[PDB]
This record gives sequence, structure tokens and C-alpha cells, in this order.
Amino acid sequence: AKKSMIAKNKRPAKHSTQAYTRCERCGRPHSVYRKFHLCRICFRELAYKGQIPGVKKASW
Amino acid sequence: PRKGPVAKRDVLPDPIYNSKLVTRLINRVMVDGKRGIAANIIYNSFDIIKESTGNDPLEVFEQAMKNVMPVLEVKARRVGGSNYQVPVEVRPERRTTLGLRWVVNYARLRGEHTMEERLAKEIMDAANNTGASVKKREDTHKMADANRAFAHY
Amino acid sequence: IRIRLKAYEHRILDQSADKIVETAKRTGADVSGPIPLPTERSLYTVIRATHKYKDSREQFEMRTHKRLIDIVNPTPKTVDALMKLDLPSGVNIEIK
Amino acid sequence: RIAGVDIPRDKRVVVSLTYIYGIGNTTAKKVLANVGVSEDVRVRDLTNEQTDAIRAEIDKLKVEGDLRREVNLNIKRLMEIGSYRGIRHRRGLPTRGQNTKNNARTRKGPTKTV
Amino acid sequence: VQYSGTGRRKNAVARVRLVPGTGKITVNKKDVEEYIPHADLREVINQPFGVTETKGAYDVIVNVNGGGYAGQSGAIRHGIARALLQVDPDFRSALKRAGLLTRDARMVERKKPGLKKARKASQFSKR
Amino acid sequence: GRSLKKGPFVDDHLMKKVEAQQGAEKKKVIKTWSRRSTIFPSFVGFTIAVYDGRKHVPVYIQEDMVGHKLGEFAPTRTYRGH
Amino acid sequence: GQKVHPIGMRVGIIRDWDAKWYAEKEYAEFLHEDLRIRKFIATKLADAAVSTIEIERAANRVNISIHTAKPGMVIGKGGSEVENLRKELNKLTGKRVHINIVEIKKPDLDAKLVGEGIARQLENRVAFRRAQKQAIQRAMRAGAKGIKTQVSGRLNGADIARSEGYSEGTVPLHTLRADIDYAWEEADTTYGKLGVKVWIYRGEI
RNA sequence: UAGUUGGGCACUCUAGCGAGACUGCCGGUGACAAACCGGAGGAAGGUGGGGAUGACGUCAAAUCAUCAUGCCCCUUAUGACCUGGGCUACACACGUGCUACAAUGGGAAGUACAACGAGUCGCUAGACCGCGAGGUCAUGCAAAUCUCUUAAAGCUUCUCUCAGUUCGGAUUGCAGGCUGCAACUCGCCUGCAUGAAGCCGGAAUCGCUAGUAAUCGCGGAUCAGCACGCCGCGGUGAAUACGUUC
Ligand SMILES: [K+]
Ligand SMILES: [K+]
Ligand SMILES: [K+]
Ligand SMILES: [K+]
Ligand SMILES: [K+]
Ligand SMILES: [K+]
Ligand SMILES: [K+]
Ligand SMILES: [K+]
Ligand SMILES: [K+]
Ligand SMILES: [K+]
Ligand SMILES: [K+]
Ligand SMILES: [Mg+2]
Ligand SMILES: [Mg+2]
Ligand SMILES: [Mg+2]
Ligand SMILES: [Mg+2]
Ligand SMILES: [Mg+2]
Ligand SMILES: [Mg+2]
Ligand SMILES: [Mg+2]
Ligand SMILES: [Mg+2]
Ligand SMILES: [Mg+2]
Ligand SMILES: [Mg+2]
Ligand SMILES: [Zn+2]
Repeated sequence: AKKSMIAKNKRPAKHSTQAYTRCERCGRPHSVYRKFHLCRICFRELAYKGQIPGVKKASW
Repeated sequence: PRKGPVAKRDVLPDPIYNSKLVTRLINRVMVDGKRGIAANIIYNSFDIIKESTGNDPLEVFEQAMKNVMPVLEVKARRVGGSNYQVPVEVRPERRTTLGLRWVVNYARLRGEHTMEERLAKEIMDAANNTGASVKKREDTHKMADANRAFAHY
Repeated sequence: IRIRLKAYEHRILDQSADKIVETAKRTGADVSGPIPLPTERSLYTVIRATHKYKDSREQFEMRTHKRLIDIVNPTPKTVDALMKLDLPSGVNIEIK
Repeated sequence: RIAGVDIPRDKRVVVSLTYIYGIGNTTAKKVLANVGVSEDVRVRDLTNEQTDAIRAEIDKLKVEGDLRREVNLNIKRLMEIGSYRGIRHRRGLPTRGQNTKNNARTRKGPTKTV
Repeated sequence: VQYSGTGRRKNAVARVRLVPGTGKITVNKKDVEEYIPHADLREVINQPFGVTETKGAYDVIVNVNGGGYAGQSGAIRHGIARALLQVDPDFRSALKRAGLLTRDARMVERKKPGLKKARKASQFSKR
Repeated sequence: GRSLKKGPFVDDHLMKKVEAQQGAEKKKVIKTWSRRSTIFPSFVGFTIAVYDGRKHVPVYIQEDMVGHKLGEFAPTRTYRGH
Repeated sequence: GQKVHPIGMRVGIIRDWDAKWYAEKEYAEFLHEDLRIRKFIATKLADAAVSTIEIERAANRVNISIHTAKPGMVIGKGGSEVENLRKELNKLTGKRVHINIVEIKKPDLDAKLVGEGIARQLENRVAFRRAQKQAIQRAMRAGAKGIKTQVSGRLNGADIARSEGYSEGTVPLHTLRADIDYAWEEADTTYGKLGVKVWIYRGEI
């Protein structure tokens, strides 16, 4: 039931608390970063491609 | 470990008694890295010993160690279907380790309300060659003497 | 004039910072800096797998390098000189 | 002694009062401050004037049997109206939303491994 | 005349200045006893003076921040050893053999992902 | 609990239905899905059929129920023992 | 086991970001406009050998650099095709777009183009061994220090999926200074997805 | 009163560019080898500490719910909208945790020292109100400038005196505070009251070789609200390794 879920999320929420974040790239509801509007999967995928400016593997 | 013996890190002397042994005792009594509490217990207990006795507490503690530090230990050896203990001489480093471990462990089990009182009493008893810590040493020697037939191992 | 520069890479940041100093200094103004400011860091930890396997993670970081330029007793030419100079898209710049 | 309860004679007043049902640590401090009795005096040292002042102070509060009937009436009401909480009370299960798949041993009693 | 020394230990950074005096140590405008209320840690701070036989010769003004009292104590000990190196360059040997000039590089090891701590692992169950 | 300033809560659609019936010699059941609504004193004497997830359970509102939610009297899970 | 992405590993060591812009409050907006830009271009120019898109943002503008091994096709006759691209992008982005075409010299050394080429051949029922061998030949003739290729899935319609790969020269995936280009491309066949992975090792940095 | 203001960046610090360790130097051993042992110098010595980095493959291992996709199936339905309920149900069994069982402690008062981080309708100073959770007016800060953030262990005094307790804080009653359209099922926090088991844990079993374990707090991601979880941070800070039979 993905497309309908993606569409319904796009529309304004009837009540403020009901608005939630999905991955804009794939629609995943869980583990969506606010800075990037991406889930952990797409984030890791695109960070590898070098298409998320400023992000690189962290080591210390 | 398999490679071989490792480096043993040195301990600095006690600030007021100028004894490494006192520092080692403080570490044994220490819990959760709370050395301030550990040091207070040891220094209070050496002041209790300075009161119940007119002698230098460091002297009393060293006499307690002489009566508690074991000389022969039993080293479990598994031979075939029979596992028996083999008497072993205790190297000097482990001697103080066992002495400190036994004195502290049995002080924690004493009946007095505060640890420094419990530690001072346990120290003084050992200095007189009596108490639980001395009994642990007596049993350890008793076990080795019984298994003295396996000395050749 | 106070100029704050921010970029994800310090190599371009130094190049652009030098251009601000070189143009601003050459036009008669006297400049302070560039002053290194603490580089910001943000850490993101994501589960490496798509399903279960919680123990395996990957660490990503974003480092924001930043510099400060203070132009003192600026000449009239500074206002246009520090605006004709166009910086690379990666280097952010705020004036005053 | 004070409210029909022989409060411990050896303890300090602040704590001895806590042995009264309806007096906690904070309430004991309040009643002593009102009466004017030092918190450090053992109750064995309380004079008849001080004890009566405490009794007068405590008589103002709802304690012991009066409190127990008050609370039991509240639970009784929850059961009578058939509320969700009342059923939780009657069936011996947590009443404040706690999960029961695990734990809940305080309400349920000892484990019946059968 | 003042002699400057920087000492570091864990995350503590101590700026230490020596001046000839009574052996007085003041730390952040407070004397050593009040600032470092642990007797053994104050003995750590005075190790460089003992090994160089400069006990009582020098006062110490210490501006230290970061870390904890034990970490700052080790930082101060490092700063005095460095500052005492400006006093007389020939103290180097005595300070060196005591390990006082060495910067103790032991830092907190970072937490590892998947481990509860740097090395502590989650409790394991075969079945 | 709910802040005193906010006042007690009741859904307007439910509050309207009770209000329409206050002056009634013979009351009729009020069918509602509003478990979240507080029982006001004006509810006393009414039977409010509260949805429990699959059916409307008729709850008779006695004055002793005031302050409790309608859902407290319409259990959602059925458990008869293991 | 599993291996780090060859490009993700070297991003910020010897490889730079393709999204070459900075932002704080519009970072989320800018990032997902880039994804719509990249997605749109991958559809419009699917026939041109478009490999790398670099996006630069200057205030309301969006400078886009498109690396193509067929610049003439992308531009068109007298800039007709790129001009139709700026208008479509302007509408999509909602702001001014400048498009810069860059000639890809040595397309045989570009992993995405090589991977795409192998993927297209597999869709033509070309022998998967043949498709990889001749890609390897071209890359090495172009001067690659080494090339490695792999195809995974139901090869030639086999019921049981397997992976078959070939390599030539050196592909030191652990050497961080090595400039190793990587691409994964999918070929959709009658039997399902076939995964084509290409690693190309150019002059180390 | 204040690093406050003047003045100076010296020191610290911030950050670019660099310097430094390379068995390079010296003694011994070694097959004129590799290398090993020790030594000097040095902040650092033999991979300095830690991290990233995971070969060909293995388990038809996991994932068709991230995404994609062959084939199959549904199509006024297995699609789609809504309100309510459920995913938090509890005779029970197991995994991982948290808090305890006290005086190396509990309580009260006084006093000191971090680091990583986060912040615009957000972080919120100061003042005032409230026992408190918090509220109110209001201030600075898109920030090494303002704020969250005076860290807790700690230290110094007073108290309690071995007691299921001034230990423990489960459970419940009542009264509140917040966020939200709403917290009954299902929230977190507060006050008052209540004050359960628990006296250190059978067979068995787990982690850890130092700045580690142990213990102490602090920040962050998700997030209106909501973690004892996760990620990261610093404080304090040990014991032991004879040895390779098992
Ligand atoms: K979400
Ligand atoms: K529940
Ligand atoms: K459990
Ligand atoms: K499928
Ligand atoms: K799918
Ligand atoms: K837990
Ligand atoms: K457990
Ligand atoms: K105490
Ligand atoms: K709720
Ligand atoms: K246990
Ligand atoms: K939160
Ligand atoms: Mg939400
Ligand atoms: Mg886990
Ligand atoms: Mg009571
Ligand atoms: Mg719950
Ligand atoms: Mg399987
Ligand atoms: Mg499907
Ligand atoms: Mg669940
Ligand atoms: Mg007891
Ligand atoms: Mg190890
Ligand atoms: Mg730690
Ligand atoms: Zn996604």
C-alpha cells in the first residue's frame, strides 16, 4: 500500500500531530533524517555516490 | 597470554607512609575507581592501629603480611581421568597479591560497622597471627602439605 | 568589514579567503585574518544493513570549516571590490 | 501514643512519626515545624507538652484508620462503577497502563510456573 | 624572573609559571590544598621539585582548565617539569629518568559502534 | 492530567447529542465513537452506547461516573483466562 | 564478505563531491531538487553516454555540468537540444539553470559508461562472457592500470543465479590513493535483473 | 563584581601549512641474510594508542516491507477513504537491560573540576509566581560572542547506627504539570500519601589485558510529546596474565 501512503503523507494533516516524515526518495517512514529528508538506506546509498554535499565516512 | 610475560606497571609510594605496599592496599580496597574513599579507609585504619597499639601502623601492617602471605600454593593439574592439586611455590609478587587480597576480603566480612574499623581489626589480628586471613594461609599450607606427594610435578 | 566564510572543504576555503585578503589588502584597506574558527562536526550513525543486523553500523560526518576576515578602515573601493569577486558555489559568505 | 500507634521510642521524632499511616518524611517535618519541636530530639525525650502539641497537630490530619477507609472507598467505587481500573483492581493486574506480558509480579503475586 | 611551562594530561591543559619563592603553589587564584583536595594528587604535583632538589625554591602560579582534578594534577606536574627545564637546562636528565618530561598520551578510548563501551561488549547468550 | 486551564474535554458532536435530550421525560440511547470524551454531570441518566473497537456497548451513566472517560466503561480487549 | 563502496570510500580523500554547493536551511530543499535534476536527466539523455552530473548553486541559480561521451547529441544542432533541456529544467527546478556540457575523453575508462554498455549488450542476448571480455579489452587499450567487471543474476537464463566476473591488471580496492572508478548498472532481461559492476583503476593519485 | 574597558596575542586555544620515527642511530645475537634483544636521544619506538579499510569464498544464511525485479495471484478487489480498536492483550518460559538488597551507604548543608554536541519560531538569560513538575513578563543568540550547560561521581562538615532500616522504591489512592484536536484503552513528569519483593542470588553462564574493566554523569539522532534503548562524550579509575595440559 505504498503509493497511497506516499500520497496521503503529502497532503496536509487533518491534525497537526498526524504529520510525519517519509523518505522523499523511497517513502520509507522509519529512520528519516530531518537534515536530508532521506532514510538511513537512501542516505547511505547517496552519500557513497558523493551526491550529498559535505558528507563523508567518519573515522576517529 | 600465549606470547609471554607482560610488563607489570609500577605503583608510586603512599604520600604519607612512603610505601608502595600502602598504595597497593588502597587499590585492593578501592571500588569503582573511588580512590578518595579507598585512601580515607586505609589512613583511618592506620590511625586506629596507632591507637589500639603504640607501634607504627606501617610496621603492624607489614607484620600482618608476614603472617598472611602464603609460601606454598596448590595448582590444579588435570592428568587423564584424575584431576589433583600440585603444590607450587608462590612467587614473591603473587605472595603480596594473595596477602592483600585475603586481608581485604576477610575485613569486608568482619562484623564491625565501618570498613576502616574492620580493616584495622583484621590487620591487628593478622599481626598477632590469628584471624580469618591467617586461617586462609594455614589452610593453603595445609592443602599443599597433604598433596606433598605430587611435589615432583 | 566582517566576512564569515563557511565551506565543507578547507582547501577551497583557504583559496577564497586569500582572495578576500588579497583584493581587500591590495585596494588599500588593512585586513585582519584569516582567523580559523572551530570547524563544526556532525555525526550520523546508520545501520549498515537494510534489515536487522543492528550491531553493524556506518559512521558519516559533515565538517563545516569556517574563516573570519575583518577589514578595518576600508576604502570606498572595498565595497565593490569585495562584491565583484565571485566565490565558488561551495564557499558560503556573509558580509557584516 | 500519638494516633493509636506506639511510635518507636528510640528514633528521632521526624522518623518516628513516619510510622504513622498517613505521615511521610515531608509531612513529619511540617508538623514538627508547626508545633515547634526540634527534629533531632528522640521521642523518648518528648515532654508531655511536646507530645500533646504533636497529637493536636496530627489530629488535624487524616491518618491511620481514617485514611485507610478513605482509600479503600476510592477503590471500592472504581469496582462498583465497572471502570477499567476497577476491573484491574478486582483481577489483580496493574492499573496504570503497565505491560503485563512480563513483570507485573507486585500485582499478580508469586509466579505460578504451571 | 618567571619561567613558563605548558603541561597536558588527559583533557587538562595547565599553564605553569615558576618564580623563586617559598614552594607556594596557587592554582586558578586558589592555593593547591583547596583546589586539589587530594593528598596523593598534590604529591604528584610536587614530584618534579623533589627529583630536581628544588623543593622550597620556587613558587608556582598555575592557570589550568579542562579535565578533572587528577587530570589537572598530572597536567600541572607536566607543566612544572617543563617550566623547571627553563630554570636550568641540566635538570633534563633527572626529570627524564623519572618520566616527568614524557607527555602521558593515555586518553579516553572512543566508544565503538555495537559495543556498550570502548571494549565492553553486550552480554552474550549461546541460545 | 489535562491542565485545569484547558478545562475538561468532550467532543462537540457528543456534547450536542446530550444537550438535545436534557429536557426529555424518556431518554434514548446516544450512539458514539468518542471514547476520549469526559463524562459531564449532564450525562447522568443517559445510556451512551460506546464503540469498543467492534460494537457499541451501552453504558448507563450514574452520577458516580463523572470525570471518567466514556472509554473506561467499554473495554477493548476480551480476556477470560488462559 | 561485503565491501565498502569504492567511490564512497574515497570521497573526501581523493574524490570530491558531485553536489558542489553549500547550504544550511535549504540543504534539504536543495538536496532533493538535485535528485529530481539527476533523475530527470537520466531519463531525457538515456541515449547519450551521460556519466557525471555536477551541480553548483549560486543564489537563485543552478549551474549544472553534464559529462557526456556524445556531446554533439546532447547539444544538438545549434544548441537546440540543450536549450530544450534548460527550459525543461527551469520548469522542473523553478529557477534559472545553466547547463555545461563536458566532453568525456576515453569513455572506455568511465565505469558508468562501460557498465551501461555491458548492460545493454546483455539485454541483446549477447554472451555475458563476451560482453565483459571486450569491455576489458577496450579499457586496457585506453590505458587503464586495471579493470574488473562482474555480472550477477540468472546468467543466460539459468534457473540458478550465479556471478561471473573478469579482471585485468591491478584493482587495489584497499589503496586509498588509487583512483578507482566504480559503477553498478542493471540489465533487465526476460528472466529478471542482471547486475553489472565495473571497477576501473586509473593513474593513482 | 566580572577578560570587564584600554592595551597585547605572549601563553592557552582555534586552523592551515609544515617538522617528527624511519629499526634511522649504538651494543649484542643471527647463516656476511631477514630478524630478534637491549640502549641512547625523543612528546612519542619498533603497527606509538584508536578508527576507517573486510581477499576468493562459506551458510540455497537475512531481506520480494527500503528500493528494484522475473514468474504467479487479486482487479466494484488482496486496490482505495474514514472513525474506533489492536500492535502495550497475560496462568506462564527465555534473551537483553535498569534499580536495588545498604554505612566504601542513606539524608542534609557547603565547595570544585569536563568533553562531545544542539539551537529560529528553535535554544532561552535575568526577574517574578509555585513545595514541585512548571507558569508568567521578558532578554540574547542562525551563535569558539547568546543559550541549553554552575556535570555527577568528588572533597569538607552534620546526621543516621545495622534496623527489611532514615536501606529499597515496586504498587496503589489523591492532587497536579506539560505536549497535543485528544493521553480511557496507551504518554512523560510533579507533589502528598502508600512503602511490595529484595539480606548479594542453584546448576550454569557473560564481558573485559589501561586510561581498559568498574563506576559517574553529559550531549545527540528519531521526536508535538514520550527510552533504563542506541550513538557519542568526557570525569574518576583499578586487579591480574605463572603458563598453553585442557
Ligand atoms: K518518520
Ligand atoms: K499495558
Ligand atoms: K523478561
Ligand atoms: K516480486
Ligand atoms: K519489492
Ligand atoms: K532496560
Ligand atoms: K535480567
Ligand atoms: K555520611
Ligand atoms: K495515552
Ligand atoms: K544476579
Ligand atoms: K525528545
Ligand atoms: Mg509523529
Ligand atoms: Mg544490542
Ligand atoms: Mg507513615
Ligand atoms: Mg507503557
Ligand atoms: Mg533461505
Ligand atoms: Mg511484490
Ligand atoms: Mg511490538
Ligand atoms: Mg542488612
Ligand atoms: Mg586483546
Ligand atoms: Mg567513559
Ligand atoms: Zn529512502
